[PDB]
This record gives sequence, structure tokens and C-alpha cells, in this order.
Amino acid sequence: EAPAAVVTGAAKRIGRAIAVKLHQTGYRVVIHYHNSAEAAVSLADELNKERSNTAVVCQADLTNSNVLPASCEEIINSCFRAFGRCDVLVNNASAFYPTPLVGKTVETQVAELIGTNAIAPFLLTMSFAQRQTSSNLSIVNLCDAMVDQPCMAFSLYNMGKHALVGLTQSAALELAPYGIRVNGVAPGVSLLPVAMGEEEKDKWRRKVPLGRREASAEQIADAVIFLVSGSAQYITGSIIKVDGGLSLVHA
Amino acid sequence: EAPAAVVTGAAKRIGRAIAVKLHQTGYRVVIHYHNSAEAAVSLADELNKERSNTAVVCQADLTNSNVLPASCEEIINSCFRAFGRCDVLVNNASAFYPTPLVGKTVETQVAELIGTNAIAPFLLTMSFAQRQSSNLSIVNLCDAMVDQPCMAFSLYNMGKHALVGLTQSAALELAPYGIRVNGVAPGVSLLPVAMGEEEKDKWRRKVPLGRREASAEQIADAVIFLVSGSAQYITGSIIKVDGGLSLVHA
Amino acid sequence: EAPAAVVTGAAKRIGRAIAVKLHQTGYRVVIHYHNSAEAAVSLADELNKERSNTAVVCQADLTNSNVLPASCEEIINSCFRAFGRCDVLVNNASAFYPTPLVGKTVETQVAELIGTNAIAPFLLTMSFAQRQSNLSIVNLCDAMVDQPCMAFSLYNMGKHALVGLTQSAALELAPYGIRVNGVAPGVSLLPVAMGEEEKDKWRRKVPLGRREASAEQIADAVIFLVSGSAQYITGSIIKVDGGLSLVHA
Amino acid sequence: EAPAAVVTGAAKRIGRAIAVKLHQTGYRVVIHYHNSAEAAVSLADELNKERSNTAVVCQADLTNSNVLPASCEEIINSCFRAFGRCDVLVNNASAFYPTPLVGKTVETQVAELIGTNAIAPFLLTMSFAQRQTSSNLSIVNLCDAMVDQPCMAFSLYNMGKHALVGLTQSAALELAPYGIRVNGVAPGVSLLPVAMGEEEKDKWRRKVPLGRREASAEQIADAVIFLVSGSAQYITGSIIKVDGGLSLVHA
Ligand SMILES: NC(=O)c1ccc[n+]([C@@H]2O[C@H](COP(=O)([O-])OP(=O)(O)OC[C@H]3O[C@@H](n4cnc5c(N)ncnc54)[C@H](OP(=O)(O)O)[C@@H]3O)[C@@H](O)[C@H]2O)c1
Ligand SMILES: NC(=O)c1ccc[n+]([C@@H]2O[C@H](COP(=O)([O-])OP(=O)(O)OC[C@H]3O[C@@H](n4cnc5c(N)ncnc54)[C@H](OP(=O)(O)O)[C@@H]3O)[C@@H](O)[C@H]2O)c1
Ligand SMILES: NC(=O)c1ccc[n+]([C@@H]2O[C@H](COP(=O)([O-])OP(=O)(O)OC[C@H]3O[C@@H](n4cnc5c(N)ncnc54)[C@H](OP(=O)(O)O)[C@@H]3O)[C@@H](O)[C@H]2O)c1
Ligand SMILES: NC(=O)c1ccc[n+]([C@@H]2O[C@H](COP(=O)([O-])OP(=O)(O)OC[C@H]3O[C@@H](n4cnc5c(N)ncnc54)[C@H](OP(=O)(O)O)[C@@H]3O)[C@@H](O)[C@H]2O)c1
Ligand SMILES: N#Cc1c(/C=C/c2ccccc2)[nH]c2nc(N)[nH]c(=O)c12
Ligand SMILES: N#Cc1c(/C=C/c2ccccc2)[nH]c2nc(N)[nH]c(=O)c12
Ligand SMILES: N#Cc1c(/C=C/c2ccccc2)[nH]c2nc(N)[nH]c(=O)c12
Ligand SMILES: N#Cc1c(/C=C/c2ccccc2)[nH]c2nc(N)[nH]c(=O)c12
Repeated sequence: EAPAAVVTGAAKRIGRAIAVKLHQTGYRVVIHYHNSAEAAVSLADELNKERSNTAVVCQADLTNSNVLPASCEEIINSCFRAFGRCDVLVNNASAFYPTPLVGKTVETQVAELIGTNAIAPFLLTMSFAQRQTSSNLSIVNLCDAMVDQPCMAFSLYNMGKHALVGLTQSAALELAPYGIRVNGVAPGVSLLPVAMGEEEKDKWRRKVPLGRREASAEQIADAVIFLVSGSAQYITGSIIKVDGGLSLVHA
Repeated sequence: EAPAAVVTGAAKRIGRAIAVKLHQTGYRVVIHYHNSAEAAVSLADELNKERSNTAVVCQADLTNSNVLPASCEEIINSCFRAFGRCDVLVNNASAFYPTPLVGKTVETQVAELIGTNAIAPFLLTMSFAQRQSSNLSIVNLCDAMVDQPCMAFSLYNMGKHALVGLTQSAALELAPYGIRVNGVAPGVSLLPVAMGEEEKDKWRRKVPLGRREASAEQIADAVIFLVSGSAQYITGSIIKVDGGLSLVHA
Repeated sequence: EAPAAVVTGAAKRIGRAIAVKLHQTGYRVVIHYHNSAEAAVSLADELNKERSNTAVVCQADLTNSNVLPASCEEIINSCFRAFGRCDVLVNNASAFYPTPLVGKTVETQVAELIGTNAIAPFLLTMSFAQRQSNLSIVNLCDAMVDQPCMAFSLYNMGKHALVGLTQSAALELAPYGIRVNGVAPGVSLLPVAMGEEEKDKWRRKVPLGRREASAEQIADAVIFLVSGSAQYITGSIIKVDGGLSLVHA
Repeated sequence: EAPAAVVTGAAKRIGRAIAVKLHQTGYRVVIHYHNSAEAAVSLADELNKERSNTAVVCQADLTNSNVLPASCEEIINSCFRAFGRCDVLVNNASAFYPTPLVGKTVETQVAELIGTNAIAPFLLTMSFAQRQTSSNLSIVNLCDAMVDQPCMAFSLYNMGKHALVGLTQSAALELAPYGIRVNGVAPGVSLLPVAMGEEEKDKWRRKVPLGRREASAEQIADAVIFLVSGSAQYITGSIIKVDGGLSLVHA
């Protein structure tokens, strides 16, 4: 039987590339999404057309709330209902926008940014672990290579990403006796935000030592694939920067 | 005119030691507390006896919720109401208990552990900045062992990691306002009251420098430094005060 | 044409496992060694039996000295002499022994521990770049450099310096398309001299399986970093430590 | 009796400000220097005028060589000769220049950059510990807040500074049982090279979040004074950045 993976926020961009690569590798996939229902369904169609009964969708808001634990449980459940197992969890979904220290209420900003980047990852990890040889079980968290040199006015985003480093390490330690590995992949600049003008995008590309360009989504997915694979069986609690040297560049 | 500081969770232990040291240095202090009302008022009385009208208490739950931003704004407002200014914020209040991955609902655990250790510090920092040779700074009580965490303390460690990111992000953002943001990271200092002496000694014996925990005063000493004029170019730094504990491998 | 790799300290243990996987992957290999001449030749013989004219040995002391730059130049030169190209450098050779602060002179300890773990990697990196596909360097680092073994200050200093080199060289060589990365074991193959009770003490501390990494598990990470699946990765150090570095005292 | 400190590279700039502040705090000082004999002798004269026979000079090249251990031992010996004790060691002396990967020979560049920034600190640390409740013994290493975002083409310098972090941590662990604390101070940009034009100085100044200015030498010395003080007696293995936030600033 083919192993199964949950990928959060998998309808577009890097999450989509991760789902596709895992599927190409032989995984059945749960495509979690929030608002991008058309893209999610279209991706499930494409993957199932390649191999029948290998992709489903699951919608959920991952904003922090009283009902988030239930939603996270239901996401993991959807993998078991469809495929009978859940071998890999990829925590990719993420809110990302500025939250100046000096639009939404601040409590909503907290809920969205800390929920998606940290609390949902923790609750999903709990549900994954509770629900569990030649098993190769693991979790991959999408972190941020620049968390120690953060973007101006993104404090809640950076707090969420830092908490996700903490979860990666804490869960690596705690889940190791069950054979569940927990690792991260830290992009620098990859797919720039769609809102961004090609001029502003070019300002970022020029800062990258390796090629003066952003990472493709596929290059990010390559690191996830490595971490879930049998070639990474002794690796837990590690975060692999995939940043073309960007984090090494001083101001 | 004496400057003024808010210390969160200041009724006892490390927060009291910080409040006391700041008061001894010349500061007027807001002693914030949650449940420890008797201890808070008792400390405030001791301090006012030493110097009249230099200490007030301020009660608030710092659990995460939709009114937490209001509560934090009110804590800052309380400093201005009592003292007409707010020079220093010390983010010390913290919930600390295990949350195993495999009593309280997980919703509550998230709200308390992430609220006290990260979200309240963030909201307090916002309110502090919004209300502003001054020497304005914020000091966050971090944790020296965040990269070598206690087993089954995921949410607490997430909250402390978030606090490091706040320290950094806020140091970057508030520098143009003259507001320095730094941290102090104990390893083992005052052990939990619920801990047995045998288990306390097991932790003590792990510390290279003296085989003992830091006194609360030792932690406060590092806070005093960071708020002082001796630290005027220091921002975004977290000073471990851990007697070498974090350097010791398994 | 097959690409070519230099692996330092490749006669035995982890460096051997790295040479072997690189060769299995398609590389021609320079098996650098210092004292383990028969092991080096035996490995070359095995690899050439598999594919003729694809392995050579190269002898060099990597202790710091005024001739170290010439020796490191000669190692890289030996790869071009055998294979006409040098695509991958793996800085694996390492001295490892205590140097307490309170047989060998301290001058010698410094030369050996800092030469092998830091200065030789620097000079090999210089010569690698000067002599220039998917070009990259991998440095064997140490997952425990922030929680070091007692009385191992010079070894730890060298391993810290090697993190600095990994970072500085990734930055400086990126415009040449040369990626520079690290792999950081926690406990992998335990020292030959170490007694079994002391080995078991270390094994019990590893969260993931309560065992040391095989040399092959360390090599797997090296293979990933030199591969086309790591083309945007530079300046990264991948811990391969079973969670050991996360364990508090 | 007053305590005594050795400060390496103390004739000018940051080392000088550190020596002066220690002396002001009540310490007797060994002013180590290499080439700056006029400056070192003048400083000791100024300090001795303030309090008799409270300063001595000691010249040594801290380049790595066969004689470096003896030299470092003699620096420490000079403090015991002068003052009968040695309570504080400040490893401040440092060579700093580019060594591009692609005219001093490279072996000389190694010897100077690695010798001054790491090997000499290690040998001084050995000699200091070998010579050793009322006592307050400590070492402070001058590190670099930018070691993870290094200057282009400064690999050997950056290697030396990283090795110094390693030493700081290793020596902290190992010397803790003797009551010797080992810490660092990590400037970002402080006194800029003396030749540097103001317009280049301004390029770095404009990057510093806290006041768009470099640190004074005195601001650096303030962190050293804290670390050797009785207010830091539980602090060991810590490196305090004194950088105005510069290291937090992305490319
Ligand atoms: N792109 C980069 O350069 C970069 C850099 C550093 C780190 N990273 C990290 O890498 C990962 C992928 O980045 P990316 O640019 O592909 O991400 P992204 O497009 O910004 O967001 C990925 C998905 O997150 C989901 N999402 C957002 N808010 C949500 C909520 N409240 N509930 C549930 N899902 C929500 C969205 O789903 P729907 O579209 O279905 O609504 C969105 O498609 C992220 O974790 C990110 O932080 C990316
Ligand atoms: N002790 C250590 O060894 C150690 C080690 C590492 C880090 N630290 C850090 O240093 C700081 C001080 O440590 P400590 O041991 O003195 O702390 P503590 O006694 O565990 O907590 C201090 C105060 O936090 C307040 N608090 C807890 N939950 C709260 C809530 N929901 N709302 C508002 N306030 C709440 C409590 O106030 P009331 O009593 O008034 O309810 C409590 O007195 C903490 O940030 C801690 O994480 C300590
Ligand atoms: N094993 C572990 O648990 C572990 C843990 C952390 C990091 N690492 C790192 O991983 C790498 C491989 O580890 P390992 O245990 O396989 O290494 P090792 O067996 O201790 O050393 C590998 C080789 O280094 C060479 N070497 C030593 N001194 C030399 C000198 N002066 N000049 C030239 N070559 C010299 C030796 O070659 P000859 O035999 O030919 O003389 C030796 O076979 C090392 O960089 C090590 O620091 C290993
Ligand atoms: N300035 C900054 O912004 C900055 C930034 C990051 C870190 N730091 C660190 O802070 C410390 C002080 O910086 P600084 O700018 O004041 O340093 P500096 O002026 O560049 O150098 C300090 C002294 O080092 C001594 N020195 C140089 N080469 C030597 C050798 N071969 N042997 C013995 N002594 C030697 C020199 O002594 P003589 O003059 O007597 O020859 C020099 O005066 C250094 O460790 C530095 O790396 C400084
Ligand atoms: N660009 C970019 C993003 C980044 C980049 C982070 C960064 C932080 C500091 C400096 C440079 C880049 N993080 C993202 N997260 C989500 N969910 N979506 C995104 O588009 C990005
Ligand atoms: N002991 C202890 C504490 C710690 C210790 C953290 C630790 C983590 C890993 C290894 C050792 C100590 N953090 C605390 N936070 C609060 N609010 N109160 C506490 O009593 C502690
Ligand atoms: N075990 C082990 C080794 C280690 C392990 C380092 C370590 C440091 C701190 C805590 C645990 C392991 N490094 C080695 N380097 C070389 N060249 N050879 C070795 O055998 C080892
Ligand atoms: N400026 C500067 C210096 C620096 C600055 C290092 C740096 C590295 C990366 C980014 C910014 C500054 N280090 C120095 N060391 C010595 N001995 N002397 C110096 O003048 C400096």
C-alpha cells in the first residue's frame, strides 16, 4: 500500500509543488486548502488522473479559535478516512502580512498569524501523533530562513515562525520514541507574493548570492522530499535552509 | 522626576526581585499580578514605606482572548495614571506546565501558555510604544534552554521561542523611537514551589558554575543592566544567566 | 564525462562511506589519507574493480604548517591529474582528542586540531575554487559544537571555525556557482579506542532509536547536498544527529 | 588589595577604553600591545599618574607560531610580576583584513588572523587558568555580532571569530569548577577603521537601527565592565551583542 501525506495549504505555490512531488514519489495526498477551492479541486483532478484514488481535498480555516483543535483533528481524519493511514504531515499553510507595533482587529491578526504558523502546526502534530516496523513517519514544517533578520513590521509573523522552530524541536524530542521524525525546511525568498510588483521582486532577487534569483517552489519541495525519504532516517529536529545564501548577507 | 516601570507577574519570585531592584535603583513601579493579590499589595506596601507614592498594583489575566489587547493597554495606562510616564516594561509573567503531544482543555492550554509567554508581551509592547534624554526599554524574560527543551513542554517552548522573535522584531522596529528591546534568559533559577528537594538537587547538580540555581537577584541584576545607561547601544540581545547550564550536553 | 570528487580522510569510517556512495552515484574519487595507506589502497582497488580508472589515492598530512597550502593545492591538483576535473570537495579528515586547559606539545595540538578541522578545509576550498556542472563543497561539522565535550576546546574551536568557513565560502563562491554546505553528525561511528560501556552511555542518550548514526546515514546527507536536489542550497548545515543536540543535561 | 586585569591590544580604540574603564573601576592593568609602543606607554603613564604603579605595559606579537605559547604565558606572568594576581583577562587584540578565496603569504595570513582572534586567546586562557567567594575571576572575549553574516572575502577573520565563540563556550564549561567565568562581548560596528572616509562610515551608520551611529569604544567597554562585575556572577558562556540592532537587519 502507498503511504499517504497531508499537505496544508496545498492548492497553490509551494504547497502545491510539495503535494505534486510527494505524489510523484508515490504518496497518496490530502490537499488541504482554505479559500482556494477551485485550485485545490483542479489539483486533485490532475493527480487522480495520473493514478486513481490518490488525492482528496479537505477544507479548513487554520486561524486560532475554540474550534481549531477539532478542525485539525478532522484534517488528519480525512487522511485516514480516504487512505487508511497517514505517514507524513507537511505544515505549509501560512498567513503572512504586516502587523506594525505602532483592516483587521489586532486580536484577529494574532489569531490568523499565530494560528496558521504555529498553533495549527502543534494541533495537527498532536492529532497525527495520537493517530499512530518498516514505517517511515515524519513531519516537515515550513519555517523561514530569515527569522533572525525579520522583515520590518512583521512581528506576529516572525513570532509564529519562531514558535514553529520551537515546535519542530520540542516535537522531534517527544515523538522520537514513536519513530516519528520532525524537521523543517526554511525558504529565504521563493515564490514572491503575487501582490508584489516585478520591480520590488527584483530588489529581492538581486540580494540572493546564488544566482540572484528566488528559489522555485520545486527546489523547496526537493528538500521536503529528502526529509521524508529513507535517506533522512536519522534526521530529526533539523531545519534545512533553502535560501541561496540570502541569510548570510549582511545589511 | 523618577522614571517608572511596569513589571508583569511581579508579586513573587523573579518578578518581585526585578520590581524591588528597579525600585532600589530609583524607579516607581507598577506591580502587575493575576492571582497573587495578597503578595502584590504586601510588596507595594513595603515599597511605599521606603518611598511614598512609588508603587501601585495592577490586576490582569494575561491569558490569550479577544480582550487581551484591552487588558494590556490598561496595564500600560495604569502606569501613566499612577506616575504620568512609563519608561520600562519587563515581560516576566509566565504560565509553565507540561502539554504532552500524546484539567484544562487544549484550547485553554494554548491560550494560557502562548498568551502569557508571547501574545501578552507583544500587546504590551504595542501599548508601550503607542503611549510614548529618556532611556526607554523593554526586557523580556526568555529561557536559556529553548533549544534543549524539557520533554512534553511544547506549548511553553513555542511561547518562549515566539518571545525571542518578538524581542528581535520589536528591537528592529522600535529602534527609531529610542526604545531598546532585549532579553534575559535564566536557565534554572528559583525552582518551582511544587518541586521536591530531591528533584531540585538533580537540576542544581547539572549547573557547571556552582552547582546551584540562580538567585532571583542574579536574574534581576541582568535586567537592571539592560535598563541602565550602561546598555544604551544594546538592543535585540538576549543575555543568558544560566551558570553554563545550556552548554552541558546530554 | 563522469564528475570527480575529493574526499579527505577517506580510507576508513565516515569518509570511506562517503567515497563509496559518491562512487556508487557515478563519481570518480580521490581517496585522500594520512596514515591509513593499506586501507586507502584496498578501497581504491574495490572501486576500480567496479569501474576501471575511477579511484586514486592521495597522501597528505593536513596538520597546520607553512607547507599546508602547498599540500592542499597538491590534493586538488591530484584530482585534475587523475580525472581532468574536480566537481566536489568533501572536508571530512579530522583530528579529535582532548586538550585540557589545566605526549604532544601544545604547539602540535593546535597545529593538528585547528589544521585538520579548519585551516586545511580553508586552503582546500581556496585551491578548489582557484582551479575552476554542479560544483560544491561539503564540510563535516559537529552537531554538538554548542554543547561541547569537556576538555575538547581546540577540537571545538576548529569545528566552530569550520562553520564560519562554510558560511563565508558560501557567500564568496556563490557567484562562481560553487555551493558550500555542511553535514553535522552527533554521534555516528564511535571512536575505535572507546570502550563499549562508554559507547552505550552515548547510544542511550540519542532520542531517535538510542543508537549512533551509521556512516552510511551520514553519507546520505552528503549525497543529497551534492545532488541536483540541493541546487539552491548553500551555506546550510544539516544536523544528522537523531535528536541528540536537543537533549538537555 | 585591588584586583588586576590583562587587556590585549589595549593601546588604542576599544582595548584602550576597556583598560581605562577597568582602571577607573579600581583594577590594576597590564596594557598589552604589539606595534603601538608610544600609545601604550602614554596610556600607562596617564593611569599611573592617576594611581601609582597601577599600570604596566607588555609587548607581544600574537601571531600563531612555535613561540606563541611562551609569549602568552609571559603576558600572564607580567600581570603576576606587577600586581601579584590576575583576576580578569580581556582578549581584545585582533588582526582584521580580507583574505579572498580567489603581499603576505596565505600561511602568514592564517597565522595572523587565526593566531590573534583564536589561538592566542586559547593560550592566554590556558596560562590564566594554570596560574589560579571573595574572588571574582573572569575572561571576556571580544567577538563579532556579525559572524553569521560575514563581510565578503573575510573568511579567515570570520573563522577566527567563530573559533573564539567555540573557545568562549568550551572554556566556560571547563573552567566553571574553578570559579572562572568566560563570556564575550560582540560589537557590530563600533570605532570604524581610522582611515575610512566619513561617506563610507555613513553607509554603515545608516544601517544601524538604534540611532544610525556606530558604538563608542566606551559603550563596548560598558558591557565588559558588566561581565567582570559582581552583578554578572552567574553569567558564563554568554556573548552579549552590543550592536544597536545591526545584526537583525536583513540584506
Ligand atoms: N514564498 C516564500 O518566499 C517563503 C519564504 C519564507 C518562508 N516561506 C514559507 O513557506 C510556506 C509556503 O509559502 P508560500 O508563499 O507558498 O505560502 P502562501 O501562498 O503565502 O500561503 C500558502 C497557503 O496558506 C493558506 N492559508 C493562509 N491563511 C490561512 C488560514 N487562515 N487557514 C488555512 N490556510 C491558510 C492559503 O490557502 P488558500 O489559498 O487555500 O486560501 C495559502 O494558499 C509558508 O509556510 C511560508 O511561511 C515562504
Ligand atoms: N524559574 C526559573 O527557573 C526560570 C527558568 C527559565 C525562565 N524563567 C522565566 O523567568 C520568568 C520568571 O520566572 P518565575 O519562576 O518567577 O515565574 P512564575 O513564578 O512561574 O510566574 C510568575 C508569575 O506569572 C504570573 N502568571 C501566570 N499565569 C498568568 C496569567 N494567565 N495571567 C497573568 N499572569 C500570570 C503569575 O502571577 P500570580 O502569581 O499573580 O497569579 C506568577 O506569579 C518567567 O518568564 C519564566 O518563564 C524562569
Ligand atoms: N564519528 C562521530 O561520531 C562524529 C561526530 C561528529 C562529527 N564527526 C565528524 O565527521 C568526520 C568523520 O568522522 P570520523 O569519526 O569518521 O573521523 P576519524 O575516523 O576520527 O578521522 C577521519 C580521518 O581523518 C584523518 N586525519 C586525522 N588526522 C589527520 C592529519 N593530521 N592529516 C590528515 N588526515 C588526518 C585520518 O586519516 P588516516 O586514518 O589515513 O590517518 C582519519 O582516518 C570528522 O570530520 C568528524 O569530526 C564525526
Ligand atoms: N571596531 C569594530 O567595529 C568591531 C566590530 C566587531 C568586532 N570588533 C572586535 O573588537 C575588538 C576591538 O576592535 P578594534 O577595532 O578596537 O580593534 P583594532 O584596533 O583593529 O585592533 C586592536 C589591536 O589589536 C592588536 N593587534 C593586531 N594585530 C596583532 C598581532 N599580530 N599581535 C598582537 N596584537 C595585534 C593591535 O595592537 P597595536 O596597535 O599595538 O599593534 C591593535 O591596536 C577586536 O577583537 C575586534 O575584532 C570590533
Ligand atoms: N516572499 C515571501 C514570504 C516570506 C518571506 C519571508 C522573509 C522574511 C524576512 C526577510 C525576507 C523574507 N514568508 C512568507 N510566508 C508566506 N506564508 N507567504 C509568503 O509569500 C512569504
Ligand atoms: N524551574 C523552572 C522554570 C523554567 C525552566 C525552564 C527549563 C527548560 C529546560 C531545561 C531546564 C529548565 N521555566 C519557567 N517558567 C516559569 N514561568 N516558571 C518556572 O518556574 C520556570
Ligand atoms: N564520537 C565521536 C567524534 C565526535 C563527536 C563529537 C561530540 C561532541 C560533543 C558531544 C558529543 C559528541 N567528533 C569526532 N571527530 C572525529 N574526527 N572523530 C570522532 O571519532 C569524533
Ligand atoms: N569596522 C570594523 C571591524 C570589524 C567589523 C566586522 C563586521 C563584520 C560583518 C559585518 C559588519 C562588520 N571587525 C573588526 N575587527 C578588528 N580587529 N578591527 C576592526 O576595526 C573591526
